[PDB]
Amino acid sequence: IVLTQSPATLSLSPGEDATLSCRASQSVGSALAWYQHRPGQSPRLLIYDASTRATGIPARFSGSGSGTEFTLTVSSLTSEDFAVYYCQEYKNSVPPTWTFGQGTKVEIKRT
Amino acid sequence: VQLVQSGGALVRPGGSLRLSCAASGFDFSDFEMNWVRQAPGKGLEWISYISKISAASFYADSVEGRFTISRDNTKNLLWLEMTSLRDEDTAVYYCARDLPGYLERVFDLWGQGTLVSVS
Amino acid sequence: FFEMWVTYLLTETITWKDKLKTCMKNCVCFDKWVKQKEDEWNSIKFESFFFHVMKKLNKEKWNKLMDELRNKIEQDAIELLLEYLKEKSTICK
Repeated sequence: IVLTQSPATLSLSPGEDATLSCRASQSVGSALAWYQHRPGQSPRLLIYDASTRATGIPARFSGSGSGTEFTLTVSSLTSEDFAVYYCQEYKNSVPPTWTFGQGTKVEIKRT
Repeated sequence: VQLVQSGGALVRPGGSLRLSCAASGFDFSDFEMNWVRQAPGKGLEWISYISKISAASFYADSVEGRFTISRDNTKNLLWLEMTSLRDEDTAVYYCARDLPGYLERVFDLWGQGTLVSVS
Repeated sequence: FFEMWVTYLLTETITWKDKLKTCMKNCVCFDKWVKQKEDEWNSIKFESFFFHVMKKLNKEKWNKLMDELRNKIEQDAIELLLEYLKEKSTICK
């Protein structure tokens, strides 16, 4: 299912809360996940049911959304939260699809 | 829990390459495996999946007929036999672990990355 | 409706294969179930159905069924599965 990361590049100061989006072309449900590709590192799973939190993930990574609109809200941006965030649908249709988004990006804003 | 890959390699176009992904710290037979591809400046893109046994194997639409995912659940190795490599397969190949539950088709723990570059 | 129907057809096919392991009174009920599914297919008109069926049944059964259907062959796969079920119901006893 087409997933659109509207925020894309995001100039935000560290220590602040950052909201994101992942618009689906079709009605998926709760079958959407979120990822974090930190620079110089492998991706990691943050949320796996568009509301939950994966094991080993701090409670500041929270999300919401159950239809075609999805949103990941990360709070108190540390040095490693400035990464590229992907959203993956895993909708239980036949044939099964593993579709990512383009990748929204959170960056440090300056003057 | 750890997924250690084989490291990058240089291959000519139209050639073949066998990636590896040695898993440790858990039971390899109890976890579904995945291959995720990232081209330079394109983003993440799933290419392969294999089940707990070889009962199910799924491929992306761009990789069907060319690539083959296989696993050895007694040697804890996951392969991706690569065949007829084009110029758009210069990418970084990630080895991902799927969560328990066949409905929850997410990529839980990832490998170290493997830059496959064709020339 | 259709896709979950094929899911329940494959799930109950694997379950009936498990139930008829001693038959290598359940044959008559199996023939009634095959006739019921054939009537449902008359009213309406497999590898990708892995996740739904394995959500219903956590055992892989699935690799036996797919291998038996691929040995059989070597809108249309439904007809192949129903011919497989009628062929098993013929030789049940």
